[PDB]
Amino acid sequence: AKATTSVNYACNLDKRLPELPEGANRAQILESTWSTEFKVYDSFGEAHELQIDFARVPGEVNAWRATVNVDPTNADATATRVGIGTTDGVQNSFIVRFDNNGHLASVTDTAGNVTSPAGQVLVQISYNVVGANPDEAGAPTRHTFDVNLGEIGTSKNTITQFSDKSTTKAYEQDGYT
Repeated sequence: AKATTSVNYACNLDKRLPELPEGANRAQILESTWSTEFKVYDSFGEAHELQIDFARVPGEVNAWRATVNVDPTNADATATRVGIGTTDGVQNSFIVRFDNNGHLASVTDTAGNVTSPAGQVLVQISYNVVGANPDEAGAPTRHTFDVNLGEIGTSKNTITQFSDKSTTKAYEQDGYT
């Protein structure tokens, strides 16, 4: 068995889900949310479910907050963190923004770190491996990998916001049980 180091992931987020005003209530936000899940694998032979909830941002067009949790039924314990170029100083969500043609434009983590204006977009993920010994520095053992969301401004194998069904269009990675 062997650990996920990188996930090639892409989805379409249905542009037809209503845009949200700043004051939107919980149910309006849920109507404009699409959730998905895929597996990642730690270094010790265990598959973990990674859940992403993509919800439109109230008061901003063409912008979705993706909230990520590994082991979503034990999410406090895994303390999932997501960031651009880091997993320090961040929580577990990022805002993905699309241009006016529905193509990926930017990703920003909760510390405000943002993707370069062009190129491939990698989101760093880390989470506590529950039940594991700490590392040799005594720090809790964490599984760190990246998620490649595709190439800014392009559709192929890249997250998009088209007026079509929300769906996964790419998932492949290098870990296994």
